[PDB]
Formats: sequence, structure tokens, C-alpha cells
Amino acid sequence: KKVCQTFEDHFLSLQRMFNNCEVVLGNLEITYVQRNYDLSFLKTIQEVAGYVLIALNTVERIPLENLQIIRGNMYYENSYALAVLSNLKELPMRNLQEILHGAVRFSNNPALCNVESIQWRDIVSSDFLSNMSMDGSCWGAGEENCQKLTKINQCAAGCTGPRESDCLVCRKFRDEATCKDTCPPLMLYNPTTYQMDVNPEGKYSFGATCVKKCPRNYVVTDHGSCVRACGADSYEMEEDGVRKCKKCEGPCRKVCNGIGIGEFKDSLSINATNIKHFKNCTSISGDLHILPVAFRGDSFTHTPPLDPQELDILKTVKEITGFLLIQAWPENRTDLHAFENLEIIRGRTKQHGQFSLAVVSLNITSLGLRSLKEISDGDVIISGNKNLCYANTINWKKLFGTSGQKTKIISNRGENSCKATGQVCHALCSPEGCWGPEPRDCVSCRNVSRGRECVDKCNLLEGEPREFVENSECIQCHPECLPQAMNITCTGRGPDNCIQCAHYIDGPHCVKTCPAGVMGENNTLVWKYADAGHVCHLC
Amino acid sequence: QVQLVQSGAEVKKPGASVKVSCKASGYTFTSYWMHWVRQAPGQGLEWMGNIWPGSGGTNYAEKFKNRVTMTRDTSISTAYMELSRLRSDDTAVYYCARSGGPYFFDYWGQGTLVTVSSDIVMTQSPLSLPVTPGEPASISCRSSQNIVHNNGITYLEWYLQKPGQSPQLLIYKVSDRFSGVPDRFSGSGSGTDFTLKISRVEAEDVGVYYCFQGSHIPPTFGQGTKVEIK
Ligand SMILES: *[C@@H]1O[C@H](CO)[C@@H](O[C@@H]2O[C@H](CO)[C@@H](O)[C@H](O)[C@H]2NC(C)=O)[C@H](O)[C@H]1NC(C)=O
Ligand SMILES: *[C@@H]1O[C@H](CO)[C@@H](O[C@@H]2O[C@H](CO)[C@@H](O)[C@H](O)[C@H]2NC(C)=O)[C@H](O)[C@H]1NC(C)=O
Ligand SMILES: *[C@@H]1O[C@H](CO)[C@@H](O)[C@H](O)[C@H]1NC(C)=O
Ligand SMILES: *[C@@H]1O[C@H](CO)[C@@H](O)[C@H](O)[C@H]1NC(C)=O
Repeated sequence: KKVCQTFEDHFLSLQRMFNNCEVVLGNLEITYVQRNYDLSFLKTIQEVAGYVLIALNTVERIPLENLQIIRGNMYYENSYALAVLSNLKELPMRNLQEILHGAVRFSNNPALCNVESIQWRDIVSSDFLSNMSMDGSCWGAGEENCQKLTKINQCAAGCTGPRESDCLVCRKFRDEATCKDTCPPLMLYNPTTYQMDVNPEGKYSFGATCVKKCPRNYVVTDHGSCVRACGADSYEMEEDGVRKCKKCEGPCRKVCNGIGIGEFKDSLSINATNIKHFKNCTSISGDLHILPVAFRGDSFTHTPPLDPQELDILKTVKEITGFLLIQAWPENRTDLHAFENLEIIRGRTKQHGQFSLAVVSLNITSLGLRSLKEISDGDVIISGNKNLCYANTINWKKLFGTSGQKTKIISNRGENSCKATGQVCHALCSPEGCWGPEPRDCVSCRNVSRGRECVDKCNLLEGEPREFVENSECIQCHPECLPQAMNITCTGRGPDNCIQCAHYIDGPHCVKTCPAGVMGENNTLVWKYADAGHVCHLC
Repeated sequence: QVQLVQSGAEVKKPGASVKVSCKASGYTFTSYWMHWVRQAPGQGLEWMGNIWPGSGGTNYAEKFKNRVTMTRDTSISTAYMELSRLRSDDTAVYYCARSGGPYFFDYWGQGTLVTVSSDIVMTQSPLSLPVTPGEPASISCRSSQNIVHNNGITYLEWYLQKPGQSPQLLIYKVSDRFSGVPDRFSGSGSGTDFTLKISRVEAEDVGVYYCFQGSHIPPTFGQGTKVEIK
């Protein structure tokens, strides 16, 4: 079945996006059509995965006879699957025998005849709370077009035999011919591996049907369905032959243009008009300039002064293909907290064709560039910061990628005074360096690291989350693994890398509960119980 | 303190080129626009283009776009204005102003008189209005279009060019008065009509008042009312 996602211009676009459609994955909306211009533009539609909004239609007849069912995945306003209103004389939705979710709204239709007598009881399903059908079973057009009553368990409209393999429209999904409650799972449990495994017979979900792979440009989501595009919290990534909607690692890639190229080609800095154009933005394409004109304001460019609280918009930036110039910062902030998440400064286009990181003449105590790890092309100049203390500690040669890069840290707070005022980084910090006064602002640390912050040592013997050390880092092991005082509660990651499990253990993997009711091999559910030794045994 | 110094005392010939400097001191010269404004005799102040010393990105007026070149000297903190193909009407007084944040041309250069010889129209309803010391005066100004900028801030300004000195900002906004000027001046108006109301005319108040707009691409001044004592 083919699928789809001035008044003259409206009809053309509508007919274009609906002439070949047979199953609509979205909402069928026929609105604003002029007199005597509809001519079999949409007659083959048999399924709408959403709501059917036929509003303000001057045409005498909107053909929708084949329409078998409206899914109701969306609504017009609320619980509104069929929205026929303010139109239209003949609307023969004869095949319409089911509206899973939503109700039909009848309003402002004086010309609509032969539809007030329709049996909406057989179509609308359990959504009568908002059924204002107020504007003999026959949709119209004399005979032939009748309501074909059938209602007044996976077949929605009707049945053509007492078999699930033969029905008009499946209530939930249709693998290839039989009506299934859900699509074959993509993960299959195998008692031999005591865990989940990719299921070959498992098929992705394509709207109201199950497909081994989704054709055209569709992206499989986490729950097995392949929607048209990945969500806001997900990104498109193609591992195997089909791309999948992998979850974004926090704020994922949103490449915007920086200062010098694009809409900010003639802009000088990130002033108030610039701010908000960098919201939830990562991997700036261009340079990032923060000049005094931003906070002072500019009259010639007609830009109000940038209030310092809007500088947190740049907290999303994790890469800058150009350079970072901070010639002005709010004086009430002791560090560049807007660039704490910045990780790479490619420097492709550097200040004066030289500096890619330039913190100049600021009133900040620390740099606050904890996540900064790579400065590829340009060098670094941190000067004029009369209150900058933890600046020379960082081994800049580690971040640099090109051997020719240098660093011009000069005229900041003296190191002698820096250590005299008690402003020396934490002892939990490898000589590699420190970005600030706390272990969070540490390039590297003496023994371990719990994320950005690094403690004295992992919870190998005592601790609340009971970390286990690996590659000089604290990893909180599976919660299932109970704390162990004699040795280390957990050898490694996963529920199969600890000596003692607080909850039951399925084979080698400690689990909250033994696997019960999960789909297993040969399309058979598997259930497991627990013995006195907390081991999960197959039933 | 901020102090902008121009070369001054320039005399040229028609068809020649003149270049004047602006030694800007007391502040970071690269953090502020360096506007250039001309005051031809018989006419009010006329904007002729600016420059951003931090990057050298200059803007221009349509009457000087193909005729004037402005370049900055970052190391010595001095902006320049080169006017070529001088005509008979090019004789004027050239000021190197300095754009602020809520206002325009906070500080002005003393002025360079280049005497050479062989757009939202802002018009002030009065012209050379005489008053008596003590009696309140009122200078109205009419704009050709609505100068309320899209951002919601109208860049209406009143400049008092006292005899022998450069223009000085009095009302930095439609009504917001500048720092260092008395409460006597009180700008007023909205939309298209703007009037400046002096509550008490004093001896020092004599001078030419120019209603200025900066909300359009070319900033334009008004003809100027020569307020004088009766
Ligand atoms: C403030 O940012 C805006 C852009 O957001 C800059 O305004 C641009 O200015 C150039 C000329 O300098 C014009 O060609 C663009 O059309 C303007 N863009 C917009 C959106 O108005 C402005 O320069 C910035 N101000 C400072 C002081 O950097
Ligand atoms: C510039 O930074 C300094 C410190 O680097 C600020 O001085 C601090 O002001 C805070 C205000 O809460 C005091 O608690 C500190 O004791 C001060 N520290 C020092 C070392 O003097 C100074 O105020 C900043 N300048 C501003 C905000 O204009
Ligand atoms: C940016 O993305 C975040 C993600 O949480 C969202 O909440 C926010 O509204 C977005 N901002 C804009 C301006 O689109
Ligand atoms: C590990 O921690 C101990 C105790 O705090 C400390 O003395 C030692 O220096 C650390 N190891 C390294 C390699 O720095």
C-alpha cells in the first residue's frame, strides 16, 4: 500500500501529497478548497494514522469512500479523529467502519446531508465523551454508499473469516498478513546466554504494519518503530543497512554558524541579537567573539546591551571550528562557565591568523575550561586577567595538536601570589594541571576520577555507590552487585562482573527479578524462578 | 578621561584628496565605533561613515560610499578619514565621534575644518528661535518617517553645538537625558514628532540644537535651531 507522511495552490499540494496515498502515516486534512475544483484528488486513501480534518470545504463532494479506518494517533483539538466542520454536500465515507482513538465533530455544515443519519456508534470506539455529532444507515449518494453496520480480537473494521490471517485492517500491527498485537521483538532472550540477543525473525514497526526493514528514508526508533525522522532527543545513525534513532549524548550535534561566516558574517561579537541564535547549539561553524560591545551595547548596529545571564546559551557549545575570543566577561563571574562544556577549538580560522583561544583582559579567578581537551590549529593567549590564578598549571602542550602552537599566558596574577593567597588546586590533581580551585577543574588526577570530579580513591572497599577502578577512573558498577567489605564488590561493569549480587542472579548476570514473561526462542515466552541461592533457574 | 583629538586646520583644492586623523585616548580604541560626521556651512551635521578599529570593518553613506575611505591605526590608536575628489560642497567641519551603547557620539573630536573651494529626513519645526534668559524654550523636530527602530528603542538624540565647540549629547534617547547636562533639558515626543523642552534658558544654553536619528541605516541630523538670547 502506497503511503504518505491560494485555494488553487492548496488543492494542488493536497492532491499531490494524497493522490497516490493509500495509508496516511499522519493526519488527512482537506481544508480551504474552492468550488468545483476537487476531482478524485484523494479517493484511494484506506487508512489514516492520525485524524481526518475536512474543514471549510466548498466542494459538493469530498471522496473518501475507500477510507477503512482512522487510527487516531493524533487529534484535531482533543479526542478529535474525524473533524468535519464549517464546510460540502456529499461525504460518502462508506468503508469508514472504525475510529480507534478520537471522536467525530459535527458543526457548521448546513449543506451536509445523508450523513446525520450515519451510525457513528459502529465507527467511534469508546470516545463518546466528545462526540458532538449534531449538525437510515447510508453515507449518501443514493444506494451503494451505506454505513454497512458491523459493530452495533485484532481486527478493527471487520473480518472476512474466523482467522487472524485474513482481515481488512489490523487493530495494532500486521507482520505480512496476520494481525499481531505487536511486531516481532528485535531482542530475543536465550536461556543459554541468560540475556537478550538480536532476533532475525524480529521485524521493525512501520506505522500499523511490521517490516523487516523500513524502505525509503525511515529511521528505526528505540521501541522498534521506524518514524519518518528522529526525535528531538535522538539523532540519525546508520550502523547496519538500516539507520537507527540513537539517543543524543545530552545535547547532540546542531551545527550553527559562528561570527564571520553566515548570518553573522558582518557581526563583530555575540551581542543580544546574536544570543538565542546559539540556543542548544553545538559545533559552532566559525569563530566565537565576546567583545565589550556585547555587554556595553551598540547604537550604530542598534543592539541592546547583552545581559550576562544570556551568556549561558553558549554552555551547549562543545566544539568551535574557528577560534574562541573572550575580550570581555561579566565581572560578577569568576570563570568562563559558559565554555565549561567546550571540548575542541579547531582554530581553522584563528584570531590574527594565530590565536584560537584568547581569554584577554578579564576579571575571572579561574578559566573554567574543564572539558577543553583539544586545540588543533591555533595557539592560546591568556593575558590581562589580573585575577587569574590557575592558568600556568595546565600542560598546554597536551591540548595542542600542531607542534608549532605556543601559549602566551602573561600578566595574570603571579604564581607566587597565587600560592600565597591559598589559591592552589586540590591535592587530588595529577601534575598535568588544574583549570580552577576544585577537583572538578582538573586535567588529570592522582589516582581515580568519578566523572569530572576526582576523589582521593574509588570505593573499592567502602562507599555508597561502590565504584570499581579501571583505567584510572571510578565506575559505579551494576546496582545489583551488593557492597563487599572483604574484597571489591564488583570486578567490572555489567551484572556478570561482581562476586555477590544483592538481588537474584540469572546464570552469570545479577538481575532485579528472574526473567519472567519475556519473549524467548521459537516465539515462546520464558519464565524463571529463584532458588535458595538466589540463582535464576529455567522453568 | 576619554579625549578624541583630530588633525584640524586643513585647506585643499578641488579634485584633491584629504586625510584627517583621530587620536583617541582614555579608552580602548578598538572597542568602539569611530563615526565621522561633517557639518557643511548652511547645513546641519551629516553622517559620512564609521569604522570598527577592532577589525577595520567600515560602513559608508551613499553620498560618500565611492568617494571616502576610512582606515584605522590600531597600534597608535588613531582612526583616519580619507576624502578624495573634493568638490566645492566638500568644505565642512569633520568630527570623529564615538558610538556608545544606548546613545550615539558620546564623545566628539574637537573638529577638523577642511575648507576647499575653487534617508530619513529630520527637520526641526523652529529655526534660530530667540528666547529670553530664564524663559523656557521648546525646539520641535519632525521626522520624514517613523524612527522607532524594530528593536523597540528609538535612537532620537539632541546635540547642542555651543559656539566654538563640538556637538555634545543632551538627550541620549527620546527622553533619556545624558550624564553631565542639567535637568533643564528634557527631550519629549513619540512616534514621528519629537520636541525638546528646555525648562529654563540660561546664558550657556545658546547654540545650535540638532535632532538626530540613528535608527535608520544612514544616521541623519536636523538642520539645527540657533537658540539665542533676546
Ligand atoms: C549584533 O549582532 C547583529 C546580528 O545579529 C549584527 O548586526 C548586523 O550588522 C551588519 C553590519 O554590521 C548587517 O549587515 C547585518 O544585517 C546585521 N544583522 C542583523 C540581524 O541586524 C551587529 O553587528 C552586532 N553588533 C555588534 C556590536 O557586534
Ligand atoms: C573582579 O574580581 C575580584 C576578585 O577576583 C572581585 O573582588 C571580589 O569581590 C567579591 C564580591 O562578592 C568579594 O567577596 C571578594 O572578596 C573580592 N575579592 C578580592 C580578591 O578582592 C571584584 O569585585 C571583581 N570586580 C568587579 C565585580 O567589578
Ligand atoms: C533547545 O533545545 C532544548 C532541548 O531541551 C529545548 O528545551 C529548547 O527549547 C530549545 N531552544 C530553542 C530556542 O529551540
Ligand atoms: C594514590 O593515592 C594515595 C593516597 O592518597 C597517594 O599518596 C598517591 O600519590 C596516589 N597515587 C599517585 C600515583 O599519585
